[PDB]
Amino acid sequence: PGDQICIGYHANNSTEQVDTIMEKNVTVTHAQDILEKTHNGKLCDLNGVPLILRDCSVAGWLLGNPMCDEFINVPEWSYIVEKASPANDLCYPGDFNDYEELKHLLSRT
Amino acid sequence: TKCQTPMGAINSSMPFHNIHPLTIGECPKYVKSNRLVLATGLRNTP
Amino acid sequence: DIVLTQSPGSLTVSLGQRATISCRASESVDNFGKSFMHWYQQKPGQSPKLLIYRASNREGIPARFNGSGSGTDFALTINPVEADDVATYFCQQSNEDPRTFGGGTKLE
Amino acid sequence: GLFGAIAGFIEGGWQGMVDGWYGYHHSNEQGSGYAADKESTQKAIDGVTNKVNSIIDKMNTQFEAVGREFNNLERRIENLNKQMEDGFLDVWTYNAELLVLMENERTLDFHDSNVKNLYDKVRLQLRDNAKELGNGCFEFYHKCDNECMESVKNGTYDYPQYSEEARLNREEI
Amino acid sequence: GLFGAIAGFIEGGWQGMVDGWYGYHSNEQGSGYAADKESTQKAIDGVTNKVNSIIDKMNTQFEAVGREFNNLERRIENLNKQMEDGFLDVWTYNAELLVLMENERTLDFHDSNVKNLYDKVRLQLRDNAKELGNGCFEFYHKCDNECMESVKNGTYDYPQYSEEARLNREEI
Amino acid sequence: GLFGAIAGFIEGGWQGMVDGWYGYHSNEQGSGYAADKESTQKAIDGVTNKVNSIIDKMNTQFEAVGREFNNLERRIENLNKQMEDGFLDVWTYNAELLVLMENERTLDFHDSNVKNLYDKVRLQLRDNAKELGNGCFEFYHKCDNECMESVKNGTYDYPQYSEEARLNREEI
Ligand SMILES: *[C@@H]1O[C@H](CO)[C@@H](O[C@@H]2O[C@H](CO)[C@@H](O[C@@H]3O[C@H](CO)[C@@H](O)[C@H](O)[C@@H]3O)[C@H](O)[C@H]2NC(C)=O)[C@H](O)[C@H]1NC(C)=O
Repeated sequence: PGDQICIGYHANNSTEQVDTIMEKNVTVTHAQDILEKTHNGKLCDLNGVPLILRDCSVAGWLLGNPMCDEFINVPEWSYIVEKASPANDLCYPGDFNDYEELKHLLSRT
Repeated sequence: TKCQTPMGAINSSMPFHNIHPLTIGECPKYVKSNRLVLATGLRNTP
Repeated sequence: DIVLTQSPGSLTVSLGQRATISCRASESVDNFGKSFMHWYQQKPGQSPKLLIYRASNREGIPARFNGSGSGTDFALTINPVEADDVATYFCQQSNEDPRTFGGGTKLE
Repeated sequence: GLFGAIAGFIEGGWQGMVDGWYGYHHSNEQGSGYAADKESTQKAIDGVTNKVNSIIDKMNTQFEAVGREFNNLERRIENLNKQMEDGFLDVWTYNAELLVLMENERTLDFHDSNVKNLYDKVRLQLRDNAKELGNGCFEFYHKCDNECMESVKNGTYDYPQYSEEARLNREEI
Repeated sequence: GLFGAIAGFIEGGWQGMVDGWYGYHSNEQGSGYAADKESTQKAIDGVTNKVNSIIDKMNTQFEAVGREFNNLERRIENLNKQMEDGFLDVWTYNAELLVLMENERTLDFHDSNVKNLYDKVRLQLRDNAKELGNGCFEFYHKCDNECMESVKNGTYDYPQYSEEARLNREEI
Repeated sequence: GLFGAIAGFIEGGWQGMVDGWYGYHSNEQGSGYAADKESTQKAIDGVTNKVNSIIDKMNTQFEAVGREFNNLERRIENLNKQMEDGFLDVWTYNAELLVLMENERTLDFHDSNVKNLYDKVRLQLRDNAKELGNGCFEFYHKCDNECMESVKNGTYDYPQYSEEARLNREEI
């Protein structure tokens, strides 16, 4: 019978859910995802600049394993990529002293 | 890419990622979550 | 198109001196903070050779080659000039397709 | 929620109001319609936006893992290094997860509070010139044309102007 | 507290209500306590999820490991110790603070549930009852046990009692 | 703010009240400001304990130690640096965030104390006064200085003024 005014709040067709301390899966009108979960599954160039060792190890590269001729004169790199257990390491068996300390120096280069 | 990981490169503006901890370049901060979503709107009614 | 114009066209320099070849880009070739210019050497009678990438860093290239410049103009400096430096030198930009080269500069 | 408005004494939101988060539905002789309270909506937008931006800001000095290599006789510092990296990764994951959970809860209650304040803003203006229906609606004891509706919405209700015609309508009731 | 109800406008709790946290009467048929099952269960669910969430967030906590070092490894020994104490101190802070913060919110949460319950009744009764101002509403009409039950389960028929209420207000 | 009082329905603070944070009159005997000592002291205690609790929770914070390493200890040097910066960054976050979070709660805490104070008076006065809607209640009866003092210390005798109030309401 009489004029009226109502206070109320927004609602929509959103299905986005959100979590809190007291409650889980709370459907909400608007939410922001802040976690990136996808990558291109590829090794790529970094800002127009990597040295990919393929089947060579850093030792093999620096000492000059004949099976590592690809890297006789390598250009500037952004980062370096090495396989877990490269085949072409020290072709003649032996040791590389303070090798890890040498890889570290590389990583600053 | 502007951000690289041993599993692949990242093209994102998210502040967080869960791809791999060891990255190089301008990267989101790595975290072990499967999900990080902030409520911005309000509780929706069914 | 980013028109690249090298100067001078031909340069004769005394042995053991300094060759100074210039490059000038119509628009800049210079974002991400780096210059995307490259210098190439074509010794007579054979394919071109890579000297400098992104305008300043040498590719097995002797230090006699000084890559310098930023933005719209650059310069390849050969000093000291040796005997086996007779060639035509090219600058080429990668900042923006279509990849464009300089006219080229012949050194005597 | 914490303040009793959203899903509280106002049982439900309006699909119909679309130009904002909080607002009014009026109903007079000239006709009915939804309208958003621009002021309280903008305040909330600013608050939530600053909140989101503050959360992302506080995280710029977060830990960044670095590749480091060790040999077979460096297993101890290898493990120390791993524990250190996982250590910080676990801390910062907790910090991000918890911060989001905590501020989400505050955000929902923030909206609840903005609504309850909006209702109170109208109520404190209308006083005895209208009846609290108890569902977010006030039934007027006088004639409220569109311009009158607009005065309630922008906080310029002239209570005494309608005071007499309201009082008379209350008393035949 | 934050919402003015618990130890506020309702000055004191009832030893007498024992089947819940929040609840309610006094008519001709007699008086008695009763818990609001709905608001109580909501609070129980909220607090229980809260407790379970706190314990959950702590599963990826630091775990100290025994490590041994010799007389010429004093530096990394100390580094290792600082690292362990470092994380132990961080996680102790995190547990202590989380408990302090959520305790405060929990007390105010109860305060809020109560204030909402009071408002739930108030918004139903309107002018059909008088706000005594202590958590009690004095009715302007007859409220039998079934009427009491309608207020408690949110099905109060305001207009049904509207007339007998209005008449009782006006001889006053 | 969260509770609608400070910069809300009470639009502005009083430069004039100086002996406290929250407080109150205008009658025939004259007008003046006065602080509610009780609610003010409660807030002072709350904020002071809060400040002291924040400073207390930080006593087990990380403390960096000078450590030296040689050219063939670059790895543990770097590990040590990352560890130190690591904790320094964590504790800086913890201090910054704690301050930001508790600041927000503090402002809303004051808002809540005010809204409670207003409600304390409102629930006493009931229909013996009119809610102006700006933090002020216009009385339906004569309130001398002693009456003003009863409202301020929570001893308002509602029924004593009930009749003269009711009569003044009804000629209106
Ligand atoms: C919010 O709701 C979602 C959707 O229900 C929840 O995720 C779902 O969780 C259930 C377990 O309760 C998952 O079921 C699982 O599926 C695997 C598939 O291999 C199977 O082994 C079993 O059937 C197992 O129970 C379901 O897959 C999953 N759905 C999605 C889309 O992830 C989630 O748990 C809820 N969040 C909270 C906080 O409760």
